[PDB]
Amino acid sequence: QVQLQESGGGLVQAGDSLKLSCEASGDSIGTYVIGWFRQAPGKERIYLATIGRNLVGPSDFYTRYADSVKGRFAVSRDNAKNTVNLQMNSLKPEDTAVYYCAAKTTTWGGNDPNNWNYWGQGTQVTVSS
Repeated sequence: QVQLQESGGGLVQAGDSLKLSCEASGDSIGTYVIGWFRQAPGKERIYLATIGRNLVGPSDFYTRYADSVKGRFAVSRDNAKNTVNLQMNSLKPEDTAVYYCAAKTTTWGGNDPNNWNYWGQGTQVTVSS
């Protein structure tokens, strides 16, 4: 149903911000719940954030964040550009990882990388100091 491709990764310095994009092709990203995950070189793939497809207010879609990033990361939705973004602020070396976005069609499962329908290729983010 959807193809996802992340982009925006690169080498950044600690303390900087980076904005990642998860662009869909083949379908509209507007009817899929989108989630962000990242995986450090030898660690397990961990959940970062999810953004619903339903408006909660005029300009805000439902949104959830994992404890390790709540307050520093912000996920946003642009259906018009078939893109969901992940704004990452005050980066630390511990944020170095390959970042992935995934898509599912239900609200359930919650925060496990186990039950997502479609996955991106991953984009590398390296935070040095």
